Amino acid sequence: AIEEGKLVIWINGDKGYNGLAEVGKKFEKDTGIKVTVEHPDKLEEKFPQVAATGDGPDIIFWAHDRFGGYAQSGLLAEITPDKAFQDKLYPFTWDAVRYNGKLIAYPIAVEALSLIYNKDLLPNPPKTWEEIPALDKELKAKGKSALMFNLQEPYFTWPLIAADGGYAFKYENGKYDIKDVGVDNAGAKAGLTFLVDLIKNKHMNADTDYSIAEAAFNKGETAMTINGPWAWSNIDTSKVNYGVTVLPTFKGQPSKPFVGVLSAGINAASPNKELAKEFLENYLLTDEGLEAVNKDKPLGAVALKSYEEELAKDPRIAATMENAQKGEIMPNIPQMSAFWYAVRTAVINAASGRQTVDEALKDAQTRITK
Ligand SMILES: O=C[C@H](O)[C@@H](O)[C@H](O[C@H]1O[C@H](CO)[C@@H](O[C@H]2O[C@H](CO)[C@@H](O)[C@H](O)[C@H]2O)[C@H](O)[C@H]1O)[C@H](O)CO
Repeated sequence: AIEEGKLVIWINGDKGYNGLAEVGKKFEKDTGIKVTVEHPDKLEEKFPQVAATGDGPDIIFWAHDRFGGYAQSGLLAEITPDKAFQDKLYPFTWDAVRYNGKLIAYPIAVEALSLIYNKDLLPNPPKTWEEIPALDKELKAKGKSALMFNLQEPYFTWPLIAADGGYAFKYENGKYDIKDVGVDNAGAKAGLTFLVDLIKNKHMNADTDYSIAEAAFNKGETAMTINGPWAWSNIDTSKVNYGVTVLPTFKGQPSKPFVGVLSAGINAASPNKELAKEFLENYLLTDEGLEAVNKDKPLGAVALKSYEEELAKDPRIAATMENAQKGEIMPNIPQMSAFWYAVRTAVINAASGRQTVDEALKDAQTRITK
């Protein structure tokens, strides 16, 4: 319940939290504030729980998509970036953390899923989704696999679902229409259908999750996987000669990944607000600060223009920018949690066989717009 001296930070496990701790030091030994960093479980679901009682971390990291609900629940502080600072970050990243005009977080990095392939097995990576089933038929005969990604989190299948048409919330004259949802239109159904078909034709397993797929690929068992910049660290460690490129098209439409902006929001019940502003504005959001977290686990494209300039040389980041470009930037409205819940079940249910695509996506549309 508060700290009055020190900064407690919270950031997901697949993020470079040990590097964040690095930055905490250069900030402590420079000012004298002891910065503790944590990677609790389901922090996105727990931060609001604790922050309600007036506890939790001083700073919480998470993709902007959850920040509108937090802001609504009154758990976040309005940040004070002057006209000068904001100039350092891309204007569209500031739009990501803007809840009703107000700014409720500092954009850290822009994330987008990309197609990671095994250069030795697949020197010529598939360009259409449609050519994957025949590709797996050939590979299955070599003991190998064509593709494997986490089906347990909708974020991973959304690119295919959005490709020929699906969408979360329609953007109208200035706002997102919470009643106009596209989880059950013709394109949403086609996309998921194609995925259900892959499974039914045994070119994929409906149980695959993050662990399983990171293993299949890093061990050299599957020719491809779909993951984020944060996944490159464990791959470099395996040494697998991989490539990061544009996701496959579907029905000729590029895959459309939901774009996330890693962000640092200040707890509303924190007494160290000025510290958080200082830590984030002058230490983290520097070239050195971000570079300290990127060395641990890649952030992907960063909000900081000065550091992104040094990062866009990397083809993995070039590929990240191209997929983000072809995808839509996520909404931050409180409804995004209802959306993700509903769509998670639909995809999970549809994949196992518990519901038909039609039944799944229909139930989601109903739950979401209820
Ligand atoms: O801010 C960073 C995230 O917390 C990140 O460290 C985690 O990993 C990534 O993968 C997530 C999905 O596994 C993305 O979550 C997004 O989608 C899910 C539904 O699939 C939704 O619940 C989240 O609100 C939404 O952000 C992350 O954006 C991405 O960074 C994340 O903690 C893992 O759940």
